Amino acid sequence: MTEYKLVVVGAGGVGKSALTIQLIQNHFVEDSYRKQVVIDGETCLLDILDTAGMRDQYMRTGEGFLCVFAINNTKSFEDIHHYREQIKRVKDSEDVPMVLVGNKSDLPSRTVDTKQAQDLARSYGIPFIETSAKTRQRVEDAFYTLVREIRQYRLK
Ligand SMILES: NC1CCN(C2CCN(c3ncc4cc3C(=O)N([C@H]3CC[C@@H](N)CC3)CCCCCN3/C(=N/S4(=O)=O)Sc4c(Cl)ccc(O)c43)CC2)CC1
Ligand SMILES: Nc1nc2c(ncn2[C@@H]2O[C@H](COP(=O)(O)OP(=O)(O)NP(=O)(O)O)[C@@H](O)[C@H]2O)c(=O)[nH]1
Ligand SMILES: [Co+2]
Ligand SMILES: [Co+2]
Ligand SMILES: [Mg+2]
Repeated sequence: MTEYKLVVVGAGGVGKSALTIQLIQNHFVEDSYRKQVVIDGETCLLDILDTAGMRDQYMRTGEGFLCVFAINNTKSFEDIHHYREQIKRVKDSEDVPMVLVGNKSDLPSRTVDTKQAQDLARSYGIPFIETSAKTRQRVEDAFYTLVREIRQYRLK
């Protein structure tokens, strides 16, 4: 049974922990969690690390990264450059499985346009998904897309 190490990264308060607990407990609220899931007929064990805003070690061990910003926090969006740069430096590769996640999609105070984030994700060559840990909207899609990015990378 294939095991995938997933790391959730992003600035303080963007909802890294809320996203992880929504995937695990299906509830809106340890730093590591495990969950066996079936994606495209293949069984796998997701091993998920929740981080703070061991850094080089988790960036080396992580197979895929959820780079999370909050749609109401422009600094958290700008700071994605910093998380993507540190990951690429440690992995010594311009190709690392990553998904850009715009969290708090439920909130009315949006300061980052969906279009702005989509264009950035297109510049990075990674998927972009808007999520809400509060309503569970696209939370599975974000983690499962990341597992699909790791599998596609493993066929390279
Ligand atoms: N509020 C903050 C509290 C502190 N958290 C940090 C706590 C220390 N962190 C660790 N970072 C990496 C390692 C172990 C620990 C680290 O010492 N821990 C300890 C686990 C037990 C206690 N809560 C103390 C933290 C975090 C769990 C490590 C789980 C195994 N692991 C890894 N082990 S590790 O490389 O030896 S890497 C890894 C990856 Cl990339 C994916 C999935 C994984 O399960 C994984 C990073 C997160 C971040 C959130
Ligand atoms: N409205 C809304 N609030 C959310 C959402 N996700 C998280 N929050 C809230 O945002 C705050 C920070 O969430 P948290 O999960 O702790 O974020 P974090 O990125 O893990 N924080 P830290 O870096 O300190 O560990 C909490 O008040 C949490 O309830 C969401 O999708 N929508
Ligand atoms: Co509760
Ligand atoms: Co830089
Ligand atoms: Mg947290």
